[PDB]
Amino acid sequence: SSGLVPRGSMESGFTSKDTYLSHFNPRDYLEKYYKFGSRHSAESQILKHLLKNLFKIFCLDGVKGDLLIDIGSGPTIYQLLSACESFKEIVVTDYSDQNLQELEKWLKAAPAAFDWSPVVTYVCDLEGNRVKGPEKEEKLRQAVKQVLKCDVTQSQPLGAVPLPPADCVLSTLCLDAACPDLPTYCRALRNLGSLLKPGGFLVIMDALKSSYYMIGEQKFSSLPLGREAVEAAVKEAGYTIEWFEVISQSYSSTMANNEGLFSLVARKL
Ligand SMILES: Cc1nn(C[C@](C)(O)C(=O)N2CCN(c3cccc4cnccc34)CC2)cc1-c1ccccc1
Repeated sequence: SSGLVPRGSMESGFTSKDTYLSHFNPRDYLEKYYKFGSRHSAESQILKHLLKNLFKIFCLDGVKGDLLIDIGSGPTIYQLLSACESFKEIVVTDYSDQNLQELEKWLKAAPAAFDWSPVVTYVCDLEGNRVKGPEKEEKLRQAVKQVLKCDVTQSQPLGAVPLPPADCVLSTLCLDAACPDLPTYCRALRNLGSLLKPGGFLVIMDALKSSYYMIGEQKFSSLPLGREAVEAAVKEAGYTIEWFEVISQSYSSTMANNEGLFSLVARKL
């Protein structure tokens, strides 16, 4: 559709999930959003905000437990660096098979995997320089017990895979790209609840008011949600919000039309 409309959206109005299998490149996305050609870019500022928020949630607040399931990880691992200090076991999941290939290369420490070292050092500094980068990466690698296929739009997001009830379900920068509408968004929060213990933690971080995002020239849909619609959907899905933060920092105009980002910690009712 020549960029007139997002990829895989001509017929339905929103990028169909199989576009994440046929027309999606994790390496290109990683280079664009997590490897920086210049300092103090909007992408770098957003990543530092996410990292300080994850550090605050997992290391300063009471978000601790046995199992954490990361839903819609993408090809990234920055969102698990601080979580590995408070959770014994981490299960990482994604819809995209090429994202899963990217995570398994990182898990094996394959030379062809994306290099997360500068981000790891950054988290080590936040945490008090208790350890250096390599010791921090090895701890996270040992904490990641399973790499699974997921689909937030299904009532059993992880299929037949058996798992104990989780203490936390984390989802960063996934739901705006996976849910075509507010009813799907609410159903997806309910589907995630099925993986969670009663009183378990739900941690969500995503963009606000974004109808699309770019990976170079490739455009993908995003559910344009404001902060009120996110709170109403989280409350309707069966959770009580403990804290909710909105930041005005947005991605570069050539990468997305978001109007900030939100972070929330909720508990299953
Ligand atoms: C930055 C940024 N990074 N990303 C994450 C990214 C590249 O979209 C991704 O790899 N994802 C999430 C979607 N995901 C999925 C897609 C279809 C269905 C899924 C069913 N279950 C689970 C996951 C599903 C597959 C992994 C989004 C932004 C961003 C978003 C809005 C505005 C501005 C920036």
